[PDB]
Parts: sequence; C-alpha cells; structure tokens
Amino acid sequence: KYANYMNYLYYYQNNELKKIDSSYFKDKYLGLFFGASWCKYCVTFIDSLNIFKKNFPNVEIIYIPFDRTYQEYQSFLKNTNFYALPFDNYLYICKKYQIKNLPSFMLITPNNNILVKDAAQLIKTDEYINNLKSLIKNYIIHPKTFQFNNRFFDLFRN
Repeated sequence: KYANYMNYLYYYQNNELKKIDSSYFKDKYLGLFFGASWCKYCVTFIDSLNIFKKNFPNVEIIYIPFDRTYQEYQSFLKNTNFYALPFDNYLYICKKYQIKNLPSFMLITPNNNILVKDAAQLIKTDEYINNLKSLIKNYIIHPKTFQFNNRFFDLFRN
C-alpha cells in the first residue's frame, strides 16, 4: 500500500504551518497523545501534558488527531505548539494499540517499545514524576535501525 509512509510531521510556529522530517524522531523517547479538539477531556488534558513536558523535556510529544475538520486540527496545533501527524484518519493506530478512549497518552522508548501504555492515567495522579524519572533512568535502551531512519511504519502499521 505505502511506498513511503509518514514522511513528515507538522507543527505551528510563528503563525505558520511547518513540516519536519520524520527522521528527526529517530532514537528519541516519544509521547503519543491521542486527542481531538472536540473532546472536552482532551482539551483539559493539555494542561497535564504541559506539566509533563517541562519535567521530561527530551520526550517528544506527538499529537495523533481525531479532529473532525482540518480547521479544528489547525486551531489545536496552533494552541499547543506540539508536533502532530498530518490531518488524517488514524483509527488504525487506535486499533493497533487497543485504545479505548480519548485522551490517551503512551510513552514510547527509542526502539518503539511501550514504556508506559497508561500514561494519561499516570500523569493525572500528580504523584508520578520521581517514579517515572527512575523508570526511565533504569530502562536500558536498545538501539534499532529503521529504513530511511523512519520509525513510524513499525510504530503505527503492521
């Protein structure tokens, strides 16, 4: 089906929609944020993510959108400055990870393994930072090379 899959991610900076090569995310921790602008609990969760991001600045937050319209998606990216997948239908990613509801937030290690599947519920406990720092401190990352340095077919497709 895909000759090249997920070549680019996107973000808003200085009022402008920008692209970033998906190879930028090789070898990084990621936080996959499954959300939508029309979901009140997703909008509230942004405040939890912002606190998370300050404490874990090297984890790259990626918005996986479930907006109904491109305009909704754009206003969400503008307000959060997160990186995001292009606007599209990502139900297949929900199916792969058996995501039950929005918001969800998964912490992924550099080789695409799941470090914390339930991280949206974890960060809502507001008692988690030291424990998570230690979890990451104690996790031995194993490198993994991906074709074209693009990790996302492995992460999102089967």
